[PDB]
Amino acid sequence: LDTNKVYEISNHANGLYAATYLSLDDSGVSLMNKNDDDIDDYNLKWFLFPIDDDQYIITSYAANNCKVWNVNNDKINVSTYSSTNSIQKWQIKANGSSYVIQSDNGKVLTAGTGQALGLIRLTDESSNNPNQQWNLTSVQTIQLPQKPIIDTKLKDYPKYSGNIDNGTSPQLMGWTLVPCIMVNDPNIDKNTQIKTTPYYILKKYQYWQRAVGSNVALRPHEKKSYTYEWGTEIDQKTTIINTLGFQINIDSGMKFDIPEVGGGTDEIKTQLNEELKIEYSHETKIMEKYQEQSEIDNPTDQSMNSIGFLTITSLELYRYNGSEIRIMQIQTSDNDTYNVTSYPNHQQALLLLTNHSYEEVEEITNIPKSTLIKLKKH
Repeated sequence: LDTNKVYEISNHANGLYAATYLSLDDSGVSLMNKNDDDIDDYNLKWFLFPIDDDQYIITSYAANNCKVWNVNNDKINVSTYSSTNSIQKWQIKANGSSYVIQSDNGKVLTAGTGQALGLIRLTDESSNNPNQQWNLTSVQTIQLPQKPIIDTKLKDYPKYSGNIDNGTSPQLMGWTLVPCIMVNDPNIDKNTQIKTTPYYILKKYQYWQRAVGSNVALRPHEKKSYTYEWGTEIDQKTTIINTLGFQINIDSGMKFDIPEVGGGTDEIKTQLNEELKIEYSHETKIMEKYQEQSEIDNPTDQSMNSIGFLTITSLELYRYNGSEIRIMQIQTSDNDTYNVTSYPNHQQALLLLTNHSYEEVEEITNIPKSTLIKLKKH
């Protein structure tokens, strides 16, 4: 189904609409006649958000604090979204001209009859029960932010000219839309949130940046030990975990948490993996700030300078109101991407030697032939 619409949901058999009481935040869901004398005290508007595996979350649209349909003992009420609560997940299955609405528990939405006319419950699906068929009527469509051009290849890390850049420019490597119900945005109310920014934009940028501590000066014929920093200096608790319900582990892979406030994004993890190209973590340790011991060897008779780069990943989340408003960012660096480069560039010299002569390389790199030979020696 389209998930950028506000829908009314009505029963095929009895023509009544699914509704909550506006003034009770934890309201049960009932069936009301759209011309009832008190219809203005109910909400009939529902917003569908898509989650993994062709399922949906059904959200009270700017009513009941944007709580979502929630099944308890075969009855439906609206409760705070929880990305770890299976009883809030739905399947909506086309069945001729209507739809069957099925809970994660396998039962289906059913209108009561007779003394129970007006009631809605979950029960077992029957062969053909008009009371288990539902119509979705679109009453509003919200135009969504358009996905921009995404890069697929990270530019090379900088090389010495002997000057060198401190990094490269951020490239957008992934972009995806996140249901507002899965976003804890403490600076806006939930009802205003769903009306103005029902989908947030989550971007992933990558680029290279100099590793702090990695600029090393070497004299002739010496090895020098050093340490560079990597990881993140950002507090994950107050940024990504409390906002989206996930953390970045030492692996640079993502790990899903139950946030202090908010429902989280556990139910869209496949979408995140695929659209942001972020691996699931294989570690248990959250990324912090680290120092990797390393060594530079200069086996030549000339001095040398070295510096290292890391691939930075920046995850940034934006409200979208006709423009993007950033509400969260975190940058991390991945020690498995560490690369060093030198001046004079011994690595470029050895590579050049695979299809150039010594005299040619000597000319290109300014490195003497005897050194070129020493270099090749190890």
